[PDB]
Amino acid sequence: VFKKVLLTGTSEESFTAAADDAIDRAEDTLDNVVWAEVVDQGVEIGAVEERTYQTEVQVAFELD
Amino acid sequence: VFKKVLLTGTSEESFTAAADDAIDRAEDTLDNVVWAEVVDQGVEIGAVEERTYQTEVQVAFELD
Amino acid sequence: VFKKVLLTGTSEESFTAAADDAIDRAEDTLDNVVWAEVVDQGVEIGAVEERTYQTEVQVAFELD
Amino acid sequence: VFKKVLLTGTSEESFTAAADDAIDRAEDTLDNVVWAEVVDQGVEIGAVEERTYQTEVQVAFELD
Amino acid sequence: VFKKVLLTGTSEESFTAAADDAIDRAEDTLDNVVWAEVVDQGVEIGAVEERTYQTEVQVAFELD
Amino acid sequence: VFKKVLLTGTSEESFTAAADDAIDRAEDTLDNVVWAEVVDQGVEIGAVEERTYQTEVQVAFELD
Amino acid sequence: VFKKVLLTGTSEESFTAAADDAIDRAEDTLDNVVWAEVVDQGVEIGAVEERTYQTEVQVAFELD
Amino acid sequence: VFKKVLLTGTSEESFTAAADDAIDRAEDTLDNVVWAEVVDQGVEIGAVEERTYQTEVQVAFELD
Amino acid sequence: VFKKVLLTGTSEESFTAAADDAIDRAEDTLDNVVWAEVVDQGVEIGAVEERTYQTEVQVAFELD
Amino acid sequence: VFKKVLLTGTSEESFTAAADDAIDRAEDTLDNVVWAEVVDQGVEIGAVEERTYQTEVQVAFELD
Amino acid sequence: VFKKVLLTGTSEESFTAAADDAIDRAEDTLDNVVWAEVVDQGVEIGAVEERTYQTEVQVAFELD
Amino acid sequence: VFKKVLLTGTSEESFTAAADDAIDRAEDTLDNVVWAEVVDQGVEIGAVEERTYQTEVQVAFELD
Ligand SMILES: [Cl-]
Ligand SMILES: [Cl-]
Ligand SMILES: [Cl-]
Ligand SMILES: [Cl-]
Ligand SMILES: [Mg+2]
Ligand SMILES: [Mg+2]
Ligand SMILES: [Mg+2]
Ligand SMILES: [Mg+2]
Ligand SMILES: [Mg+2]
Ligand SMILES: [Mg+2]
Ligand SMILES: [Mg+2]
Ligand SMILES: [Mg+2]
Ligand SMILES: [Mg+2]
Ligand SMILES: [Mg+2]
Ligand SMILES: [Mg+2]
Ligand SMILES: [Mg+2]
Ligand SMILES: [Mg+2]
Ligand SMILES: [Mg+2]
Ligand SMILES: [Mg+2]
Ligand SMILES: [Mg+2]
Ligand SMILES: [Mg+2]
Ligand SMILES: [Mg+2]
Ligand SMILES: [Mg+2]
Ligand SMILES: [Mg+2]
Ligand SMILES: [Mg+2]
Ligand SMILES: [Mg+2]
Ligand SMILES: [Mg+2]
Ligand SMILES: [Mg+2]
Ligand code: NA
Ligand code: NA
Ligand code: NA
Ligand code: NA
Repeated sequence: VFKKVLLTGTSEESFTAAADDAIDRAEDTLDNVVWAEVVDQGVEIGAVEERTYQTEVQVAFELD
Repeated sequence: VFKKVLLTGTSEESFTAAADDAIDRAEDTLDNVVWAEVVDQGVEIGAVEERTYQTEVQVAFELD
Repeated sequence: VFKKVLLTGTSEESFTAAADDAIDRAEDTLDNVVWAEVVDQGVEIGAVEERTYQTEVQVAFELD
Repeated sequence: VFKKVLLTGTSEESFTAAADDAIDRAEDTLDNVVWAEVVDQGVEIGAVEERTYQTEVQVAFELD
Repeated sequence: VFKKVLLTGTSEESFTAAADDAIDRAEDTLDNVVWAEVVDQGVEIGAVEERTYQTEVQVAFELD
Repeated sequence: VFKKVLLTGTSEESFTAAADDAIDRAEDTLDNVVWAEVVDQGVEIGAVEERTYQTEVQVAFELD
Repeated sequence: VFKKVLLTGTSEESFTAAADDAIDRAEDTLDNVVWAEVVDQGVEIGAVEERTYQTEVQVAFELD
Repeated sequence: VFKKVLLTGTSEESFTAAADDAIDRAEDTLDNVVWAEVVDQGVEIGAVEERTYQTEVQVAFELD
Repeated sequence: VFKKVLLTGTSEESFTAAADDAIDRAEDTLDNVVWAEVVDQGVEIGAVEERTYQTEVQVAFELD
Repeated sequence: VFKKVLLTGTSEESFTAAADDAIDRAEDTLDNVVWAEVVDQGVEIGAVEERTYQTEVQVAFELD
Repeated sequence: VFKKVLLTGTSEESFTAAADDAIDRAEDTLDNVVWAEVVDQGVEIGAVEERTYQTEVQVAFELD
Repeated sequence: VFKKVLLTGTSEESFTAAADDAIDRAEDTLDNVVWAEVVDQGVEIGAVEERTYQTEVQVAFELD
């Protein structure tokens, strides 16, 4: 059985690095993370100083 | 990193109050709840006595 | 077996009351209405005097 | 010909009143606003003091 | 309030049995599981020996 | 001209048999049923004793 | 209250004329047909002699 | 950079001519219109005398 | 078994004729073409002299 | 690099067996088929004698 | 009230830089740009010399 | 007439480079490749040693 958690990673560099930010968080706290699917991307502009790229991913991990 | 939980709030009054019901539950159990996105709305009719409005929301909270 | 009818309710007060308007019509004419799913919401402005909220719902009823 | 503008209204009371907030802005600045379609709804929580309901609408107005 | 978890069940027999695999896992670890919605179906071919049917479901459970 | 009715069939055995349940109902009451399209699948768990698979189909029938 | 029926019109000439075919059928049998929304278009090729354009529309009519 | 405006053209003849109606309006008022994408089609019936086909397009134009 | 190829037909006359343009190409090169589904429509404006209507279709053909 | 082909398998038994029918065809003619994603399911009724379940899948295969 | 404009940025380097290209244009001409949502990404190949990445974003700005 | 092939490119560096990987493969084997549309992005984690970014694109090429 896989389960997925819906995480939004952030980066001031790129949408790929914001996806990695989410995946890195998942691998800090979960075992057997196996793949991630991008579900949305956006950029925070007027709530930060430097633009911050955001990549939301469903990160799947195998249960047991 | 944000994470989102998918909750369905209920109310016998309105779709706004059913969204609040979900958000109130999230804020009971999670820190740093930051925003919620409505993903579906419906009304339970023939499983309750009074119609019950249901609002399903992805509720985002900031991790740490 | 459930069947669904696609109805748009209207209200000059709110999207919840426009959903009820549809559901009330379904319960006038159908037996065993069991739940309704909101599929679209909108507001008529320049075809009415007062804005009229519209909530389109699939209303499900159990057959027999 | 109709044209549509994509506006997000806000309210601390309800999703209907946040839709009205957008429509009121459109009618302040545009002639012949004729209808609005809800395209998304959400609630700002951790960027405000009181929750703020947001309703994004495409507001259509007739050209000429 | 309901909450949903996004699980992918697997089976070497059928998409129905892969949905049951997910639901069985949810009922092992959660109380008051109430319904599941299929969100995607697929078949793993070249990472297994026998084809493995996969059914991804949002499984809803009532909170408290 | 074809018309479609939106029916949810149920089965305690499989999603295929729940699709047949809907189609069988349509053919009980309609002439010239010609095809059905699956639009959603789900499983009722905590409102029944045995899990009940549900397959919602648009069932098309030719008019005249 | 509006209700919508999901009809597929056909024409050997064009997608507009197939939409009219559906609408004409609705106006034969329903009062107060008010608008139709195109939901899908396709062409039957290998089940007919001449290609037949098909336009599926939700046709809305006002109830009473 | 391209920008798009969301326009609904109308015609009493066809969905192609309603798309042209929108595009003609855009080219009256904008420079460097480069392409248009159809996003919805419908027919107004009970608000006009003759049916009026409507084609909504995102019309893209190159900025500068 | 059916297989589908994703083709965009073009016409300077209409979206129906652009769908035919794709289908004609498929029937030039494939046997047993059986139906086509429209998946997108658009108009090329600023890359041509006369507007060119484009209709993208999945064209299905029966294998063997 | 993976490439996907869009195939509709058929079966008179079940949607799982119709998915296998497509996959079996792909593995007859392609090397390194690695997974398949279900994209639509339906049932042919009034063009056959016995109902025929149809499962459309994107079947992915690794190139080289 | 927020309003959004639908812009396609371009870059010969990356999809992140094409999103920035759009956002930079919006900030040249609009005050209080607050966030951008990616809605589509693509690559122009046979209309340019070097591939050009394109990122279409809805860019939101706060009105007043 | 354009035709599109559905390819998933991979890269251990970025989603832009995974889109290029697909496009490079298409240009190895097809003439007149004209543009590509991103349809999905994901990251393989637990089937590789280093994360591998995947970008699925419909790559369009002009026929003749
Ligand atoms: Cl989710
Ligand atoms: Cl429907
Ligand atoms: Cl495809
Ligand atoms: Cl828009
Ligand atoms: Mg930096
Ligand atoms: Mg988002
Ligand atoms: Mg009360
Ligand atoms: Mg729901
Ligand atoms: Mg009043
Ligand atoms: Mg509507
Ligand atoms: Mg107050
Ligand atoms: Mg939003
Ligand atoms: Mg076995
Ligand atoms: Mg999947
Ligand atoms: Mg049994
Ligand atoms: Mg459902
Ligand atoms: Mg003729
Ligand atoms: Mg169809
Ligand atoms: Mg005329
Ligand atoms: Mg519309
Ligand atoms: Mg001509
Ligand atoms: Mg297109
Ligand atoms: Mg048999
Ligand atoms: Mg289909
Ligand atoms: Mg360079
Ligand atoms: Mg695009
Ligand atoms: Mg490296
Ligand atoms: Mg994918
Ligand atoms: Na989730
Ligand atoms: Na219907
Ligand atoms: Na394809
Ligand atoms: Na817009």
